[PDB]
Amino acid sequence: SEVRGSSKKPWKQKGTGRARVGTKRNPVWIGGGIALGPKPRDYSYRLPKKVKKLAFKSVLSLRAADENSFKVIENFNVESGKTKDLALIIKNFASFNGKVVILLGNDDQMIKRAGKNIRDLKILSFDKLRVVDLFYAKNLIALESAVNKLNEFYIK
Amino acid sequence: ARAKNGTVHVARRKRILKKTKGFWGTKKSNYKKAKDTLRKGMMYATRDRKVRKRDFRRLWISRISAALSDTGVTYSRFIEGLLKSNIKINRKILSNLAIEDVEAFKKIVLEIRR
Amino acid sequence: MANKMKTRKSAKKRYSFTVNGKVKYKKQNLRHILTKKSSKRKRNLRKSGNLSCFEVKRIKTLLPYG
RNA sequence: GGAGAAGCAAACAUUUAUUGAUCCCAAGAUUACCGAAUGGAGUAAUCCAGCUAGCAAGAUGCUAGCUAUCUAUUAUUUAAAUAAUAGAGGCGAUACCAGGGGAAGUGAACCAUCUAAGUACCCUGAGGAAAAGAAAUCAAAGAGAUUCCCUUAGUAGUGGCGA
RNA sequence: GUCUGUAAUAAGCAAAAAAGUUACAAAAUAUUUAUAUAGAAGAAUAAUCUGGAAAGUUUAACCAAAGAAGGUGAUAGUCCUGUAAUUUAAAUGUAAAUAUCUUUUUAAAAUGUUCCUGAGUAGGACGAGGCACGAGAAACCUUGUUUGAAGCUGGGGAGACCACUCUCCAAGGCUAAAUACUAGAAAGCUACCGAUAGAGAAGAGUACCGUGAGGGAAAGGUGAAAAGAACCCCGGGAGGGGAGUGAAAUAGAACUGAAACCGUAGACUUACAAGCAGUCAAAGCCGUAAUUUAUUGCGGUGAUGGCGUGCCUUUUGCAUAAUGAACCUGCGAGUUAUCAUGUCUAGCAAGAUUAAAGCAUAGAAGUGCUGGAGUCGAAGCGAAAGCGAGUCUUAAAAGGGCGAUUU
RNA sequence: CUCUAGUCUGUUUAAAAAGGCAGGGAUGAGCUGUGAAUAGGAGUGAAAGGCUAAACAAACUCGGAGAUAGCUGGUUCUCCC
RNA sequence: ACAUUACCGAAGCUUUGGAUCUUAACGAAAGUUAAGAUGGUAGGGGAGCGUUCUGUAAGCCAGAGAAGUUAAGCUGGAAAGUUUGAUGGAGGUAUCAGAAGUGAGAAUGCAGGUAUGAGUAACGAAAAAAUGGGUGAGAUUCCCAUUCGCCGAAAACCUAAGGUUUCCUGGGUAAAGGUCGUCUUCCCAGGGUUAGUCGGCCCCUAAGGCAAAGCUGAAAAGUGUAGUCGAUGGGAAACGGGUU
RNA sequence: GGGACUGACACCUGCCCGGUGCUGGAAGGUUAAGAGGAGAUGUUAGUUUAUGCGAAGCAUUGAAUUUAAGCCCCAGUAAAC
RNA sequence: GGACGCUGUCUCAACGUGGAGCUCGGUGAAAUUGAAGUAUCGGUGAAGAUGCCGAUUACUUGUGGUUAGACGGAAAGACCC
RNA sequence: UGUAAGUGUAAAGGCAUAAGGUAGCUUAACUGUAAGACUGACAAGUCGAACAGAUACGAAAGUAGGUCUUAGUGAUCUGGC
Repeated sequence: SEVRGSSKKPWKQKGTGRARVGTKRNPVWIGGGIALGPKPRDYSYRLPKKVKKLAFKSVLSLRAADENSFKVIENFNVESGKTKDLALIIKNFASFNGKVVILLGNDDQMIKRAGKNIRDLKILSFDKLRVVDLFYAKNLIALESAVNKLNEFYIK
Repeated sequence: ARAKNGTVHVARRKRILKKTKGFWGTKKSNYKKAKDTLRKGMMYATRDRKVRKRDFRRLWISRISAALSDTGVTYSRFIEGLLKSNIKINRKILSNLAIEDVEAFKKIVLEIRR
Repeated sequence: MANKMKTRKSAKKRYSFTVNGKVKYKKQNLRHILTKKSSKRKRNLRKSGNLSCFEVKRIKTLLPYG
């Protein structure tokens, strides 16, 4: 019904010697419509908050189980906002040549906009975590501010 | 999300054509005729795998019967004496024996006639 | 909400559900000519009954919410 | 803005550009004829003119500027008649909105009530939104205009109590 | 305050506030590094190896508020265009704020008297329509045909109607935002398409068809750069054979070039034969490898023997002389959104869970909190009142129906 | 000049209704050129259910429309119970 | 026909392996053994192969040759899978998880290409051709000459309705011409249409259309007078010859 | 002027008005809306010791009476079916 | 319906003429088609067999003719339900 | 002789203790129920001891919830009393 064209029967029902047909844009015909094709749809849904919380606890435990890949660094900040300094800090810590996720205990805009450009880096605040990033992160670097805020964030 | 890549039908057809190499006429290249002939051929292959046993046993029996035509022992009586004297040799073995070494088979027959 | 399954009103007005599955209903033949019908027959027709277990699945389809 | 440019594409010649081009943005000028087309008409892009002015004006010459209709407002005995202004005409948006008119293929396993449905379509009006709107309202709660979402709820009711 | 001057109020002038978004209307300014329509600047790689060509391999760096994306002779954060964060406006458009200007108040509370407060209107009767409500006891609203009031000591509504009580004030006119929409202009995103796909159209409402309304296709790819084959030879040309260009000239007007289909060459077989053409046995010949070497294997052909009624639909039953396909290659059919119910998984638990929506963060149609309005359970029985682990039927637990105490 | 009885050819035709033999009318209810008028439940019809753009017991185009079918056809990889 | 002793004969049974499932036992489980049970349309249940896309993946494998096609060989119980040559000249892929426009042999299916009939029917009317010369790479078909034949109320001549460069000159043979072609109404370039008297325009009206006013209709509009258009008609004017 | 049937001309065109149409006729039988409100119902100021009754107002109603055409009915008509 | 005249309508066919047909050169379709190392008879079978059984017959391959069959081709039978 | 007769009504199964014939009294041609079953797709249909109320007959025990049994029937919606 949405392909351009007329809805006239291309030829008579009987007598022509051809296969019966109703409209030119028949899904069978070339250039016609498409039967049972894709239509716009809402893929989003919201999980129960308890399940989401339990998943967060589980992934954090799974990451912290390993001593080397999970590390904690004393609070710092990049007051200059440059990228050299932050990259130096990562390349001092991280070892597994891959995704690195930094956890923060606040919204430190200077660190965030200093790290927005590193190669394989993801900066996350404590209250805005993402399970996919945590789960696939091969190096996980947290501040002790983030540790404390996570403690009262998820103890409740 | 269109999922079209047609590297599948050519694969099926290539395997079928590989197996249908020596067939007559258009049955060796056309997809439809090759598939029809191959499918009936494989069913023939199964049936005939079971039939080969019957065919070969029949051949062995006929060969034994031929090798006994000389003496006066009809081979029903030959199998008779063979069992009765408790010689558990095989139809294939006896058939091959009558060709490779006739005198051993003849001795077996002399021994059966008892 | 675009497509909530509609109940079958003519069935709602006649069927009722018990707590664990059975369906309650009012018996027929006590609505009309009643002089000829025997008294014990009428007394039994008055009291309500339960349907056979063979209709319960279809009725549960007819009354999607009740 | 700075060195090429002569569209979408070069060819092959011939000029333009550091006296700042081409190109881009803004304003302005020109803007044939038709088309609501409106001086009259007509087979749309073409004939016929009137009045004023300029071409040696002139004999079916040429170039310009006015002369259509309707509504509202006044100069009138708003009518007849002009005059004076102001605003409309048509298109777009195979979208949205308001009003007027309003089906049937179908479902009810027929079918006429009913359904499809105030949907399709047609017509008249507008707008950036439209419509509605500051209670002679709701409804048994004490709330306080209209409109749009969430729920009440597939409930209350309604129906050849059939769909 | 009919005229003049006195006790007694109004028409104008000091003293303030609102306004083009309704609430009176019309503008002009400057003013705003506000914004829209051009722009400006914009970071930091060398060597080596293979190769026609490096961006790639390898060894070392450097930039990053810029590792968004394209192009560059193969895959570029540092080669180019750009990107991040900043920023250009004489002229014009649109926005605010400021005054100019405009309009308004030139006062307020204080007690009862007569007046006013929307008329062919409210309502009634008849025929219709809109309310989810199809005349049904049918309210309410709009209306065609008719009839027709009250005037605050009043009137409307409260799902026939009446009373009491409670709420509201019609028959006048205005009003932004939340809302709906994108033909389009700018900037972007994609578990969207990659030339039978995607808009009909990568070249198009064109070709073509119809008197007309209207209907409506097909056709993308040389190379990194034309460096488009100087010249010679056959030929009328076309085309080809050399020479040149190129990494490639079976890239030379076209990448990769499959199948259907058409050939050439070689191996074996075929003119005494009745073959859904295949399968099971099988000598001879040809190719090849072993065991010293003419016998075994793997291969290709195949004299001969046994067996064998294509396939798909539809039927009690099809080789059927029932249907369907000329062949090959592409395209071509249980999907999506919601509700009902069952199962599985995950979480919590007599509790489970938010919907719309809001804030924070960044621009990154995320995910984090906030949001308990509502929904389903926790008590059932009965038409219902009503009573409740009991209730309905009846005076009767007297016996039954449905329950249950065992979630 | 206008029409088509009879017959033959044609009949995957030269022609989506013609051609060869011929036949009827041919001063009239005649033939014909150029314009104009009557439109779908309507037109027109010396009347055949004829004609209205090669299709008419209700034209064509677009839209409702992906109308509805208890009817016919089709529905794509494998294995195990 | 009646007796004696046999044999052949199926995917039945026995024997020899191998696979899955159920039950039971052993075993810590894993698994190992004992028993039986595995034809199958409609239909129900379970387990997998393969395709595309996204995350894993700024990973890994590719200019030392990636995808794709093609040849040979090999493997798994099936879908199917991976090694090596040749071609190809630039992108693909392992594990896990997710999502479908996810698998075609048939619908008198759609689209493209190519067979078959078959080098077969036909090449469009029973008016008719022949020779010589010329041109040219090439002539039954083009040009010219001499004969013959056909139409001659035409198949001739001149104007309409229509077409729109098809007209003339020079050049050309991809294609189109039912053969050939130097030819053509085909293609390319240039040239060609001169009006006071012809036909229009214009002044007139017929058939008819439109239409201020008036009248009637939910709307759009319908009737309709004054007016204005509307030739196939009525209206000022030319003939002969020559020339490209 | 319109419609129906027959179809030059010649001789003729008979019988039936029950059925169904058409024309004319109202004495009755029957009959809608509109007038007409016998009576009945709901509400309650009051009365009734109170129910019951229940004035007025406001509503829901309805018969007897009146009434046209049509039909039945009374005739005619067949070159009306 | 009958008669006369006239005739290849016929007994009864023969010969000649023109265009096709046939051969060669040039151009070059069509419907149709699961394919095909596609014989006959008596049987059998979805009840009429090129494909099955038994038997018989038949060197391989073309061309010009002829339509008995391939329930031939063409039109989702118009008759019937 | 021994039910062949007669049992309102077809036929069948029953009927001597009669379910057949006669007479007296009488209204159980009842209200609420109903364990347990038969037959059954469902909807329905059928039998039923026994219990409370209140009767009829009988001295009483007891019988009677129409008819010797099996046909004489009609769902729902709507409306009336």
